[PDB]
Amino acid sequence: DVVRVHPDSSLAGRKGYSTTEGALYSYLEGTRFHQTAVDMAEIYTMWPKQTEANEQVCLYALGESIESIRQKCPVDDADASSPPKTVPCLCRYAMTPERVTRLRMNHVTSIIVCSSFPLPKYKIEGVQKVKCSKVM
Amino acid sequence: DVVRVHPDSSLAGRKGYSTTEGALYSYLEGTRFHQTAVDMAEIYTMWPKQTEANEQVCLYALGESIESIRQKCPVDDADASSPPKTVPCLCRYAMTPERVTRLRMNHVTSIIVCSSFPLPKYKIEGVQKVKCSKVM
Amino acid sequence: DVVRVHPDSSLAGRKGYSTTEGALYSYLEGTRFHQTAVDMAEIYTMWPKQTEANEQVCLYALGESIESIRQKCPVDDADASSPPKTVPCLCRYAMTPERVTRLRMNHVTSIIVCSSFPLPKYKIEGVQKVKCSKVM
Amino acid sequence: DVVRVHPDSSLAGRKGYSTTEGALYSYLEGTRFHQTAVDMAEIYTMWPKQTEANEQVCLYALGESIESIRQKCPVDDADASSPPKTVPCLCRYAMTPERVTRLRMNHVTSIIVCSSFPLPKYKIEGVQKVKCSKVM
Amino acid sequence: DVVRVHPDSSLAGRKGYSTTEGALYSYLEGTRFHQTAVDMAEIYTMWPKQTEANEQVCLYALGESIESIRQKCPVDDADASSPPKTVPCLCRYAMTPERVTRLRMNHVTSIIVCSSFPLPKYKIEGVQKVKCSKVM
Amino acid sequence: DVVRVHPDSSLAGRKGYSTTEGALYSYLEGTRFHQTAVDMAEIYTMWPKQTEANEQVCLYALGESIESIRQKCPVDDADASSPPKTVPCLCRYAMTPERVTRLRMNHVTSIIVCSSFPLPKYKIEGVQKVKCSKVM
Ligand SMILES: [Zn+2]
Ligand SMILES: [Zn+2]
Ligand SMILES: [Zn+2]
Ligand SMILES: [Zn+2]
Ligand SMILES: [Zn+2]
Ligand SMILES: [Zn+2]
Repeated sequence: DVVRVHPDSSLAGRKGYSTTEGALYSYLEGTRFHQTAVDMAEIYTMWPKQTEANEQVCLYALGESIESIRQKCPVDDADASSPPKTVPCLCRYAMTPERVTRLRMNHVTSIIVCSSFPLPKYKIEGVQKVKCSKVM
Repeated sequence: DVVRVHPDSSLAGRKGYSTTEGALYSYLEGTRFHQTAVDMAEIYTMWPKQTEANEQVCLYALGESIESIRQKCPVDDADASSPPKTVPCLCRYAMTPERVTRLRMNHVTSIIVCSSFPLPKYKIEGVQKVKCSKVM
Repeated sequence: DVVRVHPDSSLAGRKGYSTTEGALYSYLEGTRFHQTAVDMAEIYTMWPKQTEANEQVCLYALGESIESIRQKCPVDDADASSPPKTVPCLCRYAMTPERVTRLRMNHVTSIIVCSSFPLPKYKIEGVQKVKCSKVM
Repeated sequence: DVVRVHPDSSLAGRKGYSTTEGALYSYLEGTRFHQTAVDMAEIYTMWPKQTEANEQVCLYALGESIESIRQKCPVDDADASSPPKTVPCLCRYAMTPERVTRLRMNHVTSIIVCSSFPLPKYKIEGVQKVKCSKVM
Repeated sequence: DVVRVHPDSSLAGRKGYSTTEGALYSYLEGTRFHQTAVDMAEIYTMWPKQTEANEQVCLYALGESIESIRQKCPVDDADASSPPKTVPCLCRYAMTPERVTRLRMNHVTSIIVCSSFPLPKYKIEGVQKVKCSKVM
Repeated sequence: DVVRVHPDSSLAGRKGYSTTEGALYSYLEGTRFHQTAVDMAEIYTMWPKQTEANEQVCLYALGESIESIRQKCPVDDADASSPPKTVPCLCRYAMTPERVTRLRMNHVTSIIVCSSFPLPKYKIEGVQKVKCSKVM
């Protein structure tokens, strides 16, 4: 089965990845983003509600270690992680595991997050919220 | 999709930008004005009503930092920012993100703002209000 | 009788092993994984409930000696070991005796375990829990 | 193929260069002006319309670095550069790559530009516009 | 069979190489450029689309190690490499394996690339895009 | 019966060996490559599928002992070995027993393997995959 990827994904036009069809959730096995993917997946289990889970994902993109993310979880409950969305949205600010990997490699001090990535209504340092131009 | 720009815009006659048709709202991705654009967009969220939002935008054009603009917001609520108007009007005083970028680069101590950019009825230092010659 | 093996098993396409049919439980006689298999089988007897038995199996995969595993058993009761599942699931993280053998040979410091391998709800060092893509 | 050069060019009467015939566009390979040529070519791509491209070329002749010229471009689009005109006109003020090289070497604070080099209708510091005595 | 080479190639006028006829693809066995050739070929497999493959080739010419190029590939898929074009074009900026070898030997900090070598529309450090004077 | 050998084989033009006709499979009795041949044959029995058998052959060419190759086999089943192909292909990278013998004598740290020698789609250390110029 082919894994659906973002149109701007570097996996586009590759064997096992497609832009117009495929699986919408994946750990991206066989790529480097795989690691980031599973880390993001673990985050989405540590915080069941999407808002503060996305806040922790944004902090992860800003270079914060995943170990501190595990530390910040209120409980020690550990459940199996579901694969993160490979295409959360279709704009250039989609918080895919690939984009998070790229931001962590670039060590960016600020990121731009679209509205398809719901965040806490209060300010987050290094995160700028913009409208999602086009959604999934 | 092409992004509609001002007739006096430096993006006129370029790939992805047009004067007679295109998107009327954009963060101007791929340009420098992009940064100014998103900043202006954030301002338009900090002040929901257009009058004092435009006052803050005018102060932004006069060189005041965006950090102080965030400080001046009465609340800490942060919602996703909608793209600013690329063509608020068709005169030479259109408060486009490009014009704001140019004014900030020139470090102007006074600006001229047309009537298509609604402002508070009281005086604003460094801002002169004139009639908009032609509107959108 | 043919022994059913994982699709990613190195025993696939060999005499006595098959992917689409065969025995679902085996000590894998005639292979090296045999040893690991019987060790895993012994673990599954030392801990009757699958959760902490799988925890001990995960620790076994992380390089911990089987002698310490025997030491950690609360009782000295020793009953005959049933053959471990050759195909616990169909994803790439199936905790087959072959996969455990490969992980022990590679001396990995961290493993990824799918949801078809039930584990304790608390954190286990060196183990990352992910959803099983496809099950048996 | 011979490259057509200006009658006042120092490449006149040389192998591969001619005054009465030859290629009207060239990067001037094998000369020093080559570098200036390609820089001018890049300018002509950064600004698609000839007017502000010629303004940037005039600023380049006045000693301004090409890096700042790249900075001043509104977009980051980079397309292949076409060779600049070796003979834009036949007067002594022809803005050939050779003339630009000579002006940059002399570090002139003011230049005279003929009417065959279309410029913005507003004043440019250090540039004096005169009629082109004879054109191509 | 003779291998067609660039008119400016140092292999011109040699046994097994010709300018007017021959094979248009080769690993250049028997030469030093052979190594560069196969490296370039591997690059063209790592990035299936010609644009970012040519970007990686340009970075290779700028002295970046091939090991880092392998690292930068999003996937670990490795398919057989097709021989690179010995004559991608007929101008002096043809990105032949010989030219890449010469540039790597000279340790150049900047290269000039013609339009027959398609590159990403954004800026690449140390690469200047010019029109290809004559094509294949 | 004559044994068909590679055109670049040192057995070419010898009694019992020919380039245009002969047996396509042989243990190469009477030569030194004989030993390598039978070793390769044994490898082709240890791994029934050609892909990982060729991977093990490539590792054998890189100097790894045949005893470790026997150790790496998942099973202890030992069936009679069929003679390896004396001419797997007609290019210079043909993985003949003679070429493997030469590479082992030279103790090469890297080899180039054509596409007629199918290998695993993942990277193999010391092996570079290129297109086979001409096949059998
Ligand atoms: Zn979005
Ligand atoms: Zn107006
Ligand atoms: Zn599973
Ligand atoms: Zn003139
Ligand atoms: Zn060219
Ligand atoms: Zn071959």
